[PDB]
Amino acid sequence: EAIGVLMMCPMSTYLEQELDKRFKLFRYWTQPAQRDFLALQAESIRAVVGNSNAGADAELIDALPKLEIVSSFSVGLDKVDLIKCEEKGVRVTNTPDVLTDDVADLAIGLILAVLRRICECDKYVRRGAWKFGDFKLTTKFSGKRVGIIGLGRIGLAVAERAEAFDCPISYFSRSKKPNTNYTYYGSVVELASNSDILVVACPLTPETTHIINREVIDALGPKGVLINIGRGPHVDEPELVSALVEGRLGGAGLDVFEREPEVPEKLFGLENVVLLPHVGSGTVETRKVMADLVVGNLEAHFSGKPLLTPVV
Amino acid sequence: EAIGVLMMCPMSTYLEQELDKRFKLFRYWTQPAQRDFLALQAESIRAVVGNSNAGADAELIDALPKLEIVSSFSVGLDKVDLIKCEEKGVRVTNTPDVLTDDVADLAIGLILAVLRRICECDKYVRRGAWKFGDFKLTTKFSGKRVGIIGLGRIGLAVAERAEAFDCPISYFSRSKKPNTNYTYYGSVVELASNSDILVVACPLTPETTHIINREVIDALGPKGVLINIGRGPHVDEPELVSALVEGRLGGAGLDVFEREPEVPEKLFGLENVVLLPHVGSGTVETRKVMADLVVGNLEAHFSGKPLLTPVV
Repeated sequence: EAIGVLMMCPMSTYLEQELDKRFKLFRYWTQPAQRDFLALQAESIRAVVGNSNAGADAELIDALPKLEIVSSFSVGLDKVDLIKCEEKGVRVTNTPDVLTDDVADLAIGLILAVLRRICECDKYVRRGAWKFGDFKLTTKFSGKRVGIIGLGRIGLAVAERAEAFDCPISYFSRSKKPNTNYTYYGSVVELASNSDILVVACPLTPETTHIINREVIDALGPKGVLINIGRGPHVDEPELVSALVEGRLGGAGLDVFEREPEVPEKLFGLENVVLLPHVGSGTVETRKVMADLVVGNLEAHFSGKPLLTPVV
Repeated sequence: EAIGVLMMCPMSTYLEQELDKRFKLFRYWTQPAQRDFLALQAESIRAVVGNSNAGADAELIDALPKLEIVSSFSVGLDKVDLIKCEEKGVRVTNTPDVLTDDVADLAIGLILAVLRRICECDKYVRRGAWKFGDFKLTTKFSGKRVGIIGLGRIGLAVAERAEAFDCPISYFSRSKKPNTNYTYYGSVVELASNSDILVVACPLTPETTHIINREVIDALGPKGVLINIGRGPHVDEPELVSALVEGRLGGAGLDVFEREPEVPEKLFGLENVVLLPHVGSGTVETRKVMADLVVGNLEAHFSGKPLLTPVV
């Protein structure tokens, strides 16, 4: 008797293939009458596969009375109601550690792309402009002060890369890390005031929602650069756009947006931003590992074996 | 009696200003009849200021019988005839060490921009394409094999950054460096065969001209990426373009071109290249240091003090 798995959104061709080979795969996003569909399949669905864009909230869990496990194709779990899962005996797994390096790599790539205007330079060459003069001078990365919001796995990986560019490292966390030689700040504003580059690298929770607000942006200031590889709602996005347009923030390298895949179009005209479509973990190598980990958690669950990467 | 200084090309607004304040500045590139001009000023010019695009060859030195010093706004000196300067008692200075970090930073920025398709991603977002689907999966940098051609100051700086991304490092040099823990190869082809990313980081000499030839490119192969932060003539450029067009090379991040600022237009259509207008040292901070070093060498020379950064 084949096991019903509801995949919430089209997150990975490979994963879809691997789930379809093993389970009774339902693709939620293809159903034209989704609530009708959940009623029809209430007794058949035993697992949900989510990602950072679509998870499992209380209403979905309530709608899936035979739900046993939510396996997320993500390290973050802001789209899963953990409290509710625990309350219902539903297991939750994620994909820890396996995307750390790619996300940290992208932070450094964004830094260089903004400070050295790599994307602008490449556009300049392809329109033939180099034949009429050199590109403007840009900004040195090595030696600049890098502030990091969050010093968990991804924040540490960013720090360790930036140290190789001779960047002094500072960070904010709820509590100081005793383990580290970096400079601890007890305030995001004070951190920002003392950073040339500010990197958002923490999970999204109520508490960290809009952790980059207007006051933080203005403290980072006209010669500072914001790097967001976290989540869009970490930033008060309309205030970020205003600050960029008005010269109050020096630049921004953004992988994530508050209402992605919508990106404020005013940003498209700005040479001091780099805008990416949430590609932090988006490599062939890392997505394969993540997909295999989702499958491996589901196979362990339905075979009575300990889970690989449980959270709840 | 003001001292004649011939500046060969328009390399730096700041430097031009600083030379104009101190010396009798001649701007060679503004003269409509240059050979007439050199005749007119043969007795007045005591210094030449060059860069990587225009230096001082034998004919110019012969044309400047009162020449005492050639101060280059560059670390490289391929555009200066050192042999001839030595023969004539002409001093030569350059700008060592001060651009190492920016050039090495740009190599890493090019690597990330190519492998993670940062420029392509940014173009994709700005044309609105994210509303219709996600960007393709790209290639992880961390852990990939980085081969470096040259292990002098810039090559070492590239290596040390790449090690922070967990990249195994290999290099080619005329002789093995006993100092290092990296993997030495005695052949550029063998290096290329064992690299995911191949970085050109050596001076340009006859011997290193076209050190990246078709055989090297094919050994790097369809999944390899070439990074050139050296000089354009390090590569057999028509063979590089063919290899990219035909799928025989995986990608390329290029700061320098054989006939810059001409860039083969066939490259403009390729998504697997990143093309920059020779911006390796092109930051406000580093160019100021370089300019001040040129001025400081000239002031030392004409005041009878030891030079700052002599080569000859």
